[PDB]
This record gives sequence, structure tokens and C-alpha cells, in this order.
Amino acid sequence: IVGGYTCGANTVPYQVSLNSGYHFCGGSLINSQWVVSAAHCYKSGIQVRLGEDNINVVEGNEQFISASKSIVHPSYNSNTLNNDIMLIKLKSAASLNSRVASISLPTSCASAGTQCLISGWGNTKSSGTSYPDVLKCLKAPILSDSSCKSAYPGQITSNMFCAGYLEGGKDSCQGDSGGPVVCSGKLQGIVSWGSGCAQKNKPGVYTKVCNYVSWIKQTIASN
Ligand SMILES: [Ca+2]
Repeated sequence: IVGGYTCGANTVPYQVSLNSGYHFCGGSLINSQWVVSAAHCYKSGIQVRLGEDNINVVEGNEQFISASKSIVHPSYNSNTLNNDIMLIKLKSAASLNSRVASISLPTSCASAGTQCLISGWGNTKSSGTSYPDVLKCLKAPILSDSSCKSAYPGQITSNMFCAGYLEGGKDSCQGDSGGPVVCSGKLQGIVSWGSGCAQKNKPGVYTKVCNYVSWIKQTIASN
């Protein structure tokens, strides 16, 4: 997250870190046994780390649970990033508490202008590299479809939305991928892609979660 703030320990209780020897992507806990992330975060050997603040220090609220099954969206296209969503099932159910909690799925899509909370352990610099140990947060509005398409001609599908600031300076960045965009208490987005980070006229692009609620629910119901 570039241009954000330190969230505070365990203040984003649905935020997970995906770990394969190190943090490599975010995700969102959607029930005791399932995490939503980005399909482009897929790999084998995932351990889901819940209850994290500093990802390099055991601080006492963590739960580390291996993935038992990954399910990349049936229509994910890694070239265009259309349908950039996957589900991860945990080998055991997380123990839910005030610091480890699921985030509601949306029953309705969100509109341009709605404020949202974007979070992660990604790079905090738009030129150069500095990775935080503690969770970072950014409040950002959803941008209109028309301004998203004007920023990224030929690249925005109906499964994507932009959020952030056209003036630059505030955005998600490398290492935030797969993490949450929460608006009014609902998971509306997944950190997906953008051209660089925090550049003028290049806002972040996010997977439009409301389009996937039916798939998420029926996948969970049979897996
Ligand atoms: Ca920790």
C-alpha cells in the first residue's frame, strides 16, 4: 500500500497473509474454512496466516492453517486478468474471535463514489521498494466505469473496477494482490492489477466480487 497508514494490530480481522516460506499475497476470510484471493496468486504449498499484524514476529493472535484445496475461477485468463479470483479451503476451521473474523459477501454491487478500505503488506513505495512488517491500510473511493476505462483503454472488463485517486500517490501495490477491498462492511473487491503503483491516471484495478457471489456460494456448498 502506497500512501496509506498503519491499520493497527488486528483491526482488519478478515485480512489473511498467504505464505509459501514468506508472505506473497493477501486474501480475505469469508467463513471459518474458506479464503478469497486473486487467481494470479495461485501456487502450491500455501499456508494461510490469520490474525497477523507483524508478519515477521509471532505476536500471539496468529492462526497458521495449511490449504487443503485451491480453486481458481473456471474462466480465469492470466493474460487479461479477467476473472482474477480464487478460493482456498483450509485444512481445519479457523477459530473465529474478535481478531480473526469473516467478512460478509455482497448481496449488491457497489457504486462509484463509495468509500472502501484496502489493506495489505505490499510495497509502500511507487519508485523503489520498501516492504512493511505491519499491515497497511488505505481509504479510497470506487471510480466510475467510464474513468476506469479511460485510464486503461482496451483493458477493463465487466469483472473489474477501479478504485483510488487519479491524481496519484495513494494505491495498492505489489504484494497487496489478493487482498480485500471492503465497502460498508462487504467484500466488494480483490486487489488485482494496475500499471505501476500510485501513478497519475493509473488507479488500481480490482476484481468485482459481487459478480462471483453465486459461484463462491455454490463452490463452498459442494467442496
Ligand atoms: Ca505475526
